[PDB]
Amino acid sequence: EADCGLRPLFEKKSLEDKTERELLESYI
Amino acid sequence: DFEEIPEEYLQ
Amino acid sequence: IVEGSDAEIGMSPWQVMLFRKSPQELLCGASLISDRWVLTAAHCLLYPPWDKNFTENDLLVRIGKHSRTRYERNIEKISMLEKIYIHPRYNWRENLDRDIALMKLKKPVAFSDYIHPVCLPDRETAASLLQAGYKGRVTGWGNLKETGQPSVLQVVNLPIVERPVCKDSTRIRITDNMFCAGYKPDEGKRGDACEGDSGGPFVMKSPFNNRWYQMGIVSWGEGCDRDGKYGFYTHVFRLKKWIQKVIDQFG
Ligand SMILES: CC(C)(C)c1cc(CC2(N)COC2)no1
Ligand SMILES: *[C@@H]1O[C@H](CO)[C@@H](O)[C@H](O)[C@H]1NC(C)=O
Ligand code: NA
Ligand code: NA
Repeated sequence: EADCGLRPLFEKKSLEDKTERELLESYI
Repeated sequence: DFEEIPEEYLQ
Repeated sequence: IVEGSDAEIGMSPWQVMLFRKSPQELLCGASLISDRWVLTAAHCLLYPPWDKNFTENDLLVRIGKHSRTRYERNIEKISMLEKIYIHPRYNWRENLDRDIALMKLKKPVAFSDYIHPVCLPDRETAASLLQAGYKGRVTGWGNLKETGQPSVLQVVNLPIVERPVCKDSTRIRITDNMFCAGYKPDEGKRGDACEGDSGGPFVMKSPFNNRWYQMGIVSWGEGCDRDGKYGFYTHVFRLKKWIQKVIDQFG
């Protein structure tokens, strides 16, 4: 789907969940 | 353990 | 999920619960990939060593859930299955090679704040993100310990492990259609999938386009959260040509 993987309550509102940063920090 | 679901989904 | 935490509301809106009609019970996790298609592990539906061979009418899928046991009125949606498709080379005899299945829903599900599909990876996203040390996220309503059960959906972030370490942790033959994830004993942190989390998603958030991709399916482990053991996951990208063939032919 065109909007796959963009969560209504997070990405679609530019809100981050409490641990997604841990993932980003591992993508070295 | 699980709350009963509506009967419509079991018919 | 062992050593995870409670999910936030709407944190995993692609998470699906595979629910047995009679007796009413959790069977497995799964994921929403479009308004009519749900992805899961083949062993959730077919495992002859345990006399498991479910037909469509045995099962329901529950989408949009947070609480494990509650009927979440006005939030969750319950769908019947039109058809199950199991990978034709799923190896239930030996090592769960190609542990993947699709379920087509009888009617499309309405998307909402709580119900939304995950992306499947392209070759480039898989190549970039499937690297040892990179972390993904596993979610489910399975047991909190090997040997108990959560009130709400659980979440844990776990690093992908180098293939030689995966292979050296087990006597099972590992294939290119699997990867493993989890912390090493010397890393301190812990966490794993456990019974009931099978079939659910291992996701990663692409730093290139800020979308979530399902890289793995919870497939198998030896115990839960044991030191020196790792969870094994179906390599979704490696099996994507089969996924696309099924959806193109039957969707
Ligand atoms: C990889 C092997 C040893 C075949 C395996 C099987 C399992 C668990 C199940 N019996 C599959 O459905 C539940 N965990 O590992
Ligand atoms: C599973 O059950 C279906 C429906 O009866 C049957 O057609 C199929 O052969 C079974 N598969 C195995 C591996 O036993
Ligand atoms: Na080995
Ligand atoms: Na472990």
